[PDB]
Amino acid sequence: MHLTPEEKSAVTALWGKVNVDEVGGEALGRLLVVYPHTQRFFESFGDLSTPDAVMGNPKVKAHGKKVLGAFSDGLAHLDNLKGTFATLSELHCDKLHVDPENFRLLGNVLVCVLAHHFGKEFTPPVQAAYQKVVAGVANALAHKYH
Amino acid sequence: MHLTPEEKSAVTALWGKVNVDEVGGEALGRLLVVYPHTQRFFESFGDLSTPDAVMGNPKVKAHGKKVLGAFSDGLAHLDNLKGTFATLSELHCDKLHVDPENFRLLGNVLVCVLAHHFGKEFTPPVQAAYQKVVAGVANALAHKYH
Amino acid sequence: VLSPADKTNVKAAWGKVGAHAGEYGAEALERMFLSFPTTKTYFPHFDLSHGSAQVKGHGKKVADALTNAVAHVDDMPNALSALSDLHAHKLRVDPVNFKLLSHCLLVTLAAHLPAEFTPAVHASLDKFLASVSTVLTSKYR
Amino acid sequence: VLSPADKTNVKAAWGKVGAHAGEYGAEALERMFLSFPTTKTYFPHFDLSHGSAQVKGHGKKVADALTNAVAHVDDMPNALSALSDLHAHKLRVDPVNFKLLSHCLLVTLAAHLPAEFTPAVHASLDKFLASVSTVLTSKYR
Ligand code: HEM
Ligand code: HEM
Ligand code: HEM
Ligand code: HEM
Repeated sequence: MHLTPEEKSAVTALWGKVNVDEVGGEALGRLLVVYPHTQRFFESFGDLSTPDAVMGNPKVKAHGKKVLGAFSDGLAHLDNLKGTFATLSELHCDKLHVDPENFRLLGNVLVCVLAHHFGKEFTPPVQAAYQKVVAGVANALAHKYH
Repeated sequence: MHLTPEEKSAVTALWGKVNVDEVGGEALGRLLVVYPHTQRFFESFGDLSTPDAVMGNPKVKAHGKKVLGAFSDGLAHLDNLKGTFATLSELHCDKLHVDPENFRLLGNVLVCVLAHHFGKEFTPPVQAAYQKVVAGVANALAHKYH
Repeated sequence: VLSPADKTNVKAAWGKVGAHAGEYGAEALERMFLSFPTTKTYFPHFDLSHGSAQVKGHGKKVADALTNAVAHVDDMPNALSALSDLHAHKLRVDPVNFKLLSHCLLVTLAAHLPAEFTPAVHASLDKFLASVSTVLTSKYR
Repeated sequence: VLSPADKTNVKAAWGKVGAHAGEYGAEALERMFLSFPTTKTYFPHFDLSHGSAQVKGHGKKVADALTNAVAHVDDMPNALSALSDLHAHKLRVDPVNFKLLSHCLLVTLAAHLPAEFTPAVHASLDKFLASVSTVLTSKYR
């Protein structure tokens, strides 16, 4: 991946400041609110009829964490995304049948959410390397659909 | 570019039967007729008013040949599409300004055209292989954009 | 926007297809599944093996629908309202996939109708599938 | 389909925007050029440097076009028509670029309106944007 040191540096950097636990909920949550069609993947989550029902759902908050958890684990492995996400790709394709276009959606919703926690500090060049990273993570999760 | 040998081979055996002057004009030409906005790029090509005009224009048939010409260099070094199309890339990004989204269009029209030519011999499996190739190509063309 | 001319060519092309519609649909469908593996995620309750009853059955439902669109061109949204509620609200397929099924249709059509598939026919046909695709993803929200 | 509530939110969020609009628009354009280099092929003539002055003013022009678009919520396709030819017809801007730019307008506003950008508003802005995008892209064929 086209990750220059600067970028990596800046990526890795901003990340240490991130409340893993609460950020992941923010995200899976906004995903569920902004692009409603995704909801068809978590019937098991109970109520999703209003935004408050989603943003506040504990089952959403927990899942969100796992997702951000795996993301983290991928930023500790930038030069080997495909592998890191190999097993998670299969599962995401073979067991749950998620059209990969949806990764791009979480990913950008993700960029929006960081943008919201850090304000001004989420400067353009920074966003830049975030998109390079969320793009990566999406291709690497998409990489074993067959 | 996960190209399986049965595909490198599928792609290969067919190319050998391609009438370059014909498929080249035809693709480039179907590209201007089906996606008229690409017309702007070769404003300097002359009359592109009507179908018969575009399909009949010697600057269009010729350029056509030069484009297919270059697809050829790509099938000859599939394991190095980037290196191969590096120069062409910047040309298209630095002097020309074509939004790399048009490359997909081109590749697809083109896949469109080989099939118009080879009819039943352009079986599904084969189409999947060219799809991979035409995608590797757009990508390589897009690589050196900055 | 479908032009008087597009409509005309679409009627002609599609009538040439004639009783091959379904056969064309299944071929198209199958071409989609091999070329863009990711579209298979929306059909996990399907045998998607080479030439197989589900797909050969579904191809028929897909090309019959198209047929209803050709006949009902000047009025595509009411003609298709149902198909809209199933693809957008119930099935919920991502617009990208439609661009892919179109391309495949065109390949298929392009490869059985060597003489009708001219550059104006090709063109129109592309505006037509695009339109069907819009009407079909329109009610996302 | 934009909804009463969606509408109520675009307005309230566009209002806190206020006179940071222009500025916001420029930041957005800048965010786009920086994260999606391809988009700059539409601007070969601009000084695209960090802090550029050709930029600011264009952003300026973009945010106003959006304000106007809000002001004529119920008749966007007309209200924004002259900008439609501009982009469909002379400029000839491929749709994806609309998405990248909306993505940035979202990001930009996200970073400036901590407390206005709640989920339900975020849901309405992507929609509104989608909408202004559908209008500016529709004469593309
Ligand atoms: C950054 C992109 C994503 C990452 C890193 C990610 C990661 C994960 C992880 C770690 C799991 C749990 C693994 C396991 O359950 O064994 C997961 C599970 C799952 N994922 Fe993803 N995911 C992503 C996007 C998505 C999205 C977009 C969807 C659908 C929109 C999705 C659908 C699901 C579903 C249904 C489960 C199982 C739910 C359950 O156990 O109740 N994932 N995802
Ligand atoms: C991967 C697909 C494409 C390939 C392989 C390709 C190839 C080429 C080649 C070989 C040239 C040669 C000129 C030279 O050597 O000096 C060229 C130039 C050019 N390309 Fe592409 N091209 C592609 C797609 C496009 C598309 C999508 C556009 C925009 C519609 C475009 C616009 C041009 C133009 C306008 C020229 C120069 C015409 C002139 O003034 O001579 N190309 N391209
Ligand atoms: C020209 C574009 C398309 C048309 C005209 C079309 C038409 C149809 C029709 C007529 C049905 C039958 C439902 C019924 O029996 O009432 C159907 C079902 C379905 N379509 Fe499409 N479709 C199109 C594109 C797509 C694409 C792009 C996808 C996803 C790649 C898709 C996925 C499905 C699925 C999953 C079903 C349900 C099949 C089942 O559950 O048995 N369709 N479509
Ligand atoms: C909501 C999205 C957008 C809005 C609201 C918007 C608005 C405008 C307006 C108002 C103008 C010029 C009006 C005048 O003549 O003074 C303009 C011009 C232009 N826009 Fe758009 N625009 C949008 C998206 C884009 C897209 C995505 C691009 C391509 C990436 C783009 C590229 C251009 C270009 C090249 C010009 C001409 C600038 C010049 O050469 O001076 N715009 N836009």
